[PDB]
Amino acid sequence: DKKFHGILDQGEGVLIIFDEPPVDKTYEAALETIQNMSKVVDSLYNKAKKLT
Amino acid sequence: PPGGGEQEPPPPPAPQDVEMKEEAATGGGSTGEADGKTAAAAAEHSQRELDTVTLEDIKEHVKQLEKAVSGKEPRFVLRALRMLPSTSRRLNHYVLYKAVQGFFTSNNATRDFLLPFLEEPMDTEADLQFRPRTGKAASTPLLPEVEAYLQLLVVIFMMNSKRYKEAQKISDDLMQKISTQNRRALDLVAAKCYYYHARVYEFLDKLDVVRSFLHARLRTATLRHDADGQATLLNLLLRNYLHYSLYDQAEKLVSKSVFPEQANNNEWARYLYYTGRIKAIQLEYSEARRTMTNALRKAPQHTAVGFKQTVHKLLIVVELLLGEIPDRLQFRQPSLKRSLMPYFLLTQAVRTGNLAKFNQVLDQFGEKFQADGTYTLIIRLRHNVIKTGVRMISLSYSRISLADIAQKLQLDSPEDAEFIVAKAIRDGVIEASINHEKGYVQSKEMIDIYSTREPQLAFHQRISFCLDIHNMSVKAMRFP
Amino acid sequence: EQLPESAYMHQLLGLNLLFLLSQNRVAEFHTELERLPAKDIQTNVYIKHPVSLEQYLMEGSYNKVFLAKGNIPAESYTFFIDILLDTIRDEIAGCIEKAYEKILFTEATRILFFNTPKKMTDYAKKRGWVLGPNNYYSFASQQQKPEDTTIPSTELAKQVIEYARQLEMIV
Amino acid sequence: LEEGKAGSGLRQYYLSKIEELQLIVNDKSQNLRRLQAQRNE
Amino acid sequence: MSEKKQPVDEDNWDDDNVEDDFSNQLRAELEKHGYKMETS
Amino acid sequence: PKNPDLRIAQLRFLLSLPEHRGDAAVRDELMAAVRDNNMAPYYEALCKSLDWQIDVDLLNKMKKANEDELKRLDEELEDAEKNLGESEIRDAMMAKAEYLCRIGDKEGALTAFRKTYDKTVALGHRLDIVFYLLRIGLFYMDNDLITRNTEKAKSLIEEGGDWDRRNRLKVYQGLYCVAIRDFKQAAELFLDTVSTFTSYELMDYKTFVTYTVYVSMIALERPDLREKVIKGAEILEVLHSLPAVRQYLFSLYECRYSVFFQSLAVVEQEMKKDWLFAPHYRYYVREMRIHAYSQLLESYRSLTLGYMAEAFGVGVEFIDQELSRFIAAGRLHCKIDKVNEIVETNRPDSKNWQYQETIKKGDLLLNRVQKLSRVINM
Amino acid sequence: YLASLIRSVVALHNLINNKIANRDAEKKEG
Amino acid sequence: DLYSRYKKLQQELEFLEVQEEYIKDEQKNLKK
Repeated sequence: DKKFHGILDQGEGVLIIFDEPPVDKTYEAALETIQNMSKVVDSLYNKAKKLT
Repeated sequence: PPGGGEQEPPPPPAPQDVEMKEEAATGGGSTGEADGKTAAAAAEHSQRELDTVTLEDIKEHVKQLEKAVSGKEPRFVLRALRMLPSTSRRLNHYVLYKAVQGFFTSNNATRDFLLPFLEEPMDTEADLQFRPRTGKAASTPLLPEVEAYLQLLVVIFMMNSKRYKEAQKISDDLMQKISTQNRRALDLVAAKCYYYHARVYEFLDKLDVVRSFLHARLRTATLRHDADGQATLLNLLLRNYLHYSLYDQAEKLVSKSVFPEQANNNEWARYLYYTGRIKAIQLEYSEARRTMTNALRKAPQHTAVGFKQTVHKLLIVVELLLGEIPDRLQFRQPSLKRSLMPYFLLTQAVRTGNLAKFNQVLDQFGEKFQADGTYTLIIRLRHNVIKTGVRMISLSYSRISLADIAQKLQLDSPEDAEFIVAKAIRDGVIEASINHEKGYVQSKEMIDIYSTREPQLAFHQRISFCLDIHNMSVKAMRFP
Repeated sequence: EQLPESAYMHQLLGLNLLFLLSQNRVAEFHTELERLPAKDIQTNVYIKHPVSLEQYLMEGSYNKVFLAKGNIPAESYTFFIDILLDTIRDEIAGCIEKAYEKILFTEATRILFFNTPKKMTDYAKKRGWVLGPNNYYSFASQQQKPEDTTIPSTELAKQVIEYARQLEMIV
Repeated sequence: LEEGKAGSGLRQYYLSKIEELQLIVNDKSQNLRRLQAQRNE
Repeated sequence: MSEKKQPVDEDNWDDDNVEDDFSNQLRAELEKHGYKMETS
Repeated sequence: PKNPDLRIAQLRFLLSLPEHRGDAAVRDELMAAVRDNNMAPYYEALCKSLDWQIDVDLLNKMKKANEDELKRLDEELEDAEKNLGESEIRDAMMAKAEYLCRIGDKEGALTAFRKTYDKTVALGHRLDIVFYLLRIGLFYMDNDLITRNTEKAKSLIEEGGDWDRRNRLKVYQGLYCVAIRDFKQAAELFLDTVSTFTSYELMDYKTFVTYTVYVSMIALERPDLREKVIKGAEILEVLHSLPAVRQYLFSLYECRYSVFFQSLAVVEQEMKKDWLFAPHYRYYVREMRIHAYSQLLESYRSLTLGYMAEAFGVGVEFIDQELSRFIAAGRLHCKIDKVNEIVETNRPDSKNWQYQETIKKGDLLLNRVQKLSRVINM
Repeated sequence: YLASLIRSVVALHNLINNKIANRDAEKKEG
Repeated sequence: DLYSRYKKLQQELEFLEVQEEYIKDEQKNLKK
């Protein structure tokens, strides 16, 4: 459910909690390259029109 | 007979229109371009000359035969004649032969008749100004004539054409030499002609002495006059020197220079292909991978035809020896696919960690590798297959037994299990620490240094490349 | 190229090839066989031993070569396989560590051959490294323990110096 | 003359190589003078 | 061009690498996945 | 006026790939060929299928009767164009003109489309023309012209707002996203679910249930997976209709690893026969594997493969090489101890994978702009 | 990455608009 | 004749040589 973070053990009967919350800094770059796709794709139309 | 009889007349006048005005507007335009501007060169009709040679080389070439337009070979090589004010009457004579061919049947004179014909620019006495116009009017029938490939008695006329061209070359070296400008239009022709030299010599005998002549020309270009010529001469050298052992490898280091500026465009990149195979023989891939990749990205737009595909055949070789290879069907071409099927199964079994899978491909598909001469990789690639298997098993298993790992990789014995890992550690393949008691092999995952060193090294290439894009954009932007 | 066939033409390339391999020349090896690539594979066993030796040198061998070093035709390769011997034996010592935790006594004695040679005593000097009872050790530790702490921070600042210079060259 | 008529070929080559080099430097000066015309605009 | 050397002689590709991995390995597979059940 | 031709595309894909079906697949195709007088579509299939014997006069009198039916409308327009009106003529010819090109090839359609685009003053018939481009885009599997008119129709639709055609387009982009490989966008555009119900261009609705449920098991996370099926009322009944499809969902939430081989078995047999899944099915096979392995390895920090034999029945080396190849692919990193029969987890992937997507996409993007940069000039 | 992102855009507008304004403007004059 | 022009063609070399300093300095002050 992601409402709780950690890891268990069946043999030793040990639950361990670990957390590294922030995801923001990658979202920064990921959501960029994803749109820059359509950026370059949009440049191919002009580059194709000037040449032929 | 009536149908074909009426279909014979229409074709011949189609060239007799275009091919008549083609080198008259291009050669006759470059005639006034050669008197002045002459900057650089440019001589934009030299680029137009590339387009025209390639124009006939598809349709219609010269001849044949055809028993119609075969009279153009003596026509354009006649009547210089002689000085420019006297050339007006001759330009009209070219048109009088159109009514001669329209009234009566056209006369065909070729083969043995070409010996006095090629000597008629020397009989007219003379052109007399433009050696490249006479070299073009003599070569333009000769260059597509090689497409006959009759090999009997007209190849010695190609030797006579190299002799007549050497006469025009003595006239090329002696005349001018100060703001020559005929040399820069002739270096394209000395290029093409020397490639036709090697073309004709491939069908009879390799040229040992013509390389003495070629190297005389080569070294004699520097420093007196070299524009675009020596870049082509070095590729002439490399072309048969790559096929003919040996030493030619380190020959390039003493030739360079570079030689700048890179010309003509893609013509330099293919040079990087030749030296890419060469530098591959020294087993250095980092220098080889960039020269191979540059060759393909620097060559637009094709067609034609298969050599742009072959340069890609050898492109991924060095990457296969690297150990890191992209899937090659993204460059898949309908004409290329059918050619590399055996090769594609090769790389397919190379990326796998099974050694027997790899040894089967050499047995079945080695017959194709004999023709490519690509066996040089097949001995050294095994090292990369074993390194790939051990890399996989290294990251994919925390702790691995050395005795039990040999059965999967068909390593066959316990002793070499220690050897692969020994050199793996020696080359930095795996950081795992190994204990020999039984023995066993344990591995550990270390990180966090990671993005410190690797991205900054990439950034050094990224940013420098981006500012180079900025400089190349400013350069072409400031011209208006 | 038209000459009477020489009975020695085969192995006379392998004498210089095996000597060249004793000099450790990687680029000249492959360009040596560039004259006849398909012929060296199909025939000339005298050349098929050095190329199998190269195959075994990427393994490496070590032991497989020790099995092939018993049987060689050869000929005249005796003088070359002694040099090949020493140039392999020092590589046992170089390539065993780094990095192995430990190796038992008689286990290394199986590779050094002989019985109780003085070569392993000379290795107890040259390596150093450690000599332990009935065993051996890579201490300490694995070795020299690179961190590298503040040493790379100097070149980490230094790289950014000229990097900023490239930013100023734009500008 | 050999001193000479053909040695003055190198000699006057210095004229043509200086004019070619200077044609590059003059192209670099022309495209840069467009800057000054524009900045003065 | 055609000058000089050449007259002498998402997409689905990224996943098609993995498909190439499936081509030479473990077939697809249905039958073997169903045959491994009754073996043990 | 589409499904009779769409199922023909179904039967052409059913005939093309398997060479083992020589009976029931040709019979239904000829059953639909003797009707509607499909002419050009069966030539490409005549080269692959048998050449008979005789077609000839049987289909020649039908194509001549189709040309008499063609020329009677072509003879109705110039008597109709003598009189005049608004669209009453040009719209009378186009519908039967696109049906007349439904008989064969792309020609009469492609001329009729650019013809009628300058006629209609509303989006009603425009988007209908677009739907014709989409159905033909499925027949000839040509994705070139279907990405364009759709982009142009979304702007005229949302100026603006719609119900039926909007929820229709929601399914269309799902069919294109499933034709190529897009898992997240397909399920996202499939959110309308039962709101489109049964439609001719949407073919069978019962099969739409299955198509929309097959995408939800990948790009939809488990909380959200049950969020769609349990909380969504409209989708709850249709799954209750088919016990085989429902089995896979509730077994996936039940985590039972014995059924996944049997359930994915059926899913894989249906994946083969159905079209557009041939390229993409082999990725799905391993997709569901790693999706089960996720919830599996996340529960216990230390696990043994001998325990996995109980759930898998019985994997020993099978899952050995299996999991090894999942690890080598950077898919769900886990450290397994060989010959000691121990598996370790970890993996705190939020460190390296967080930063790894940046380099993976960055290299490809910039290598693209390198080519475009060297294109200009020369 | 943002650097290289806009670097290509600068080269985009500059090279596209200039090469058009170069050859297409010169062809009408001569 | 030959040596005359030989000494005639480095003049514009040096003239444009100081022209480089000219253009380079002037644009820098013109920016201010």
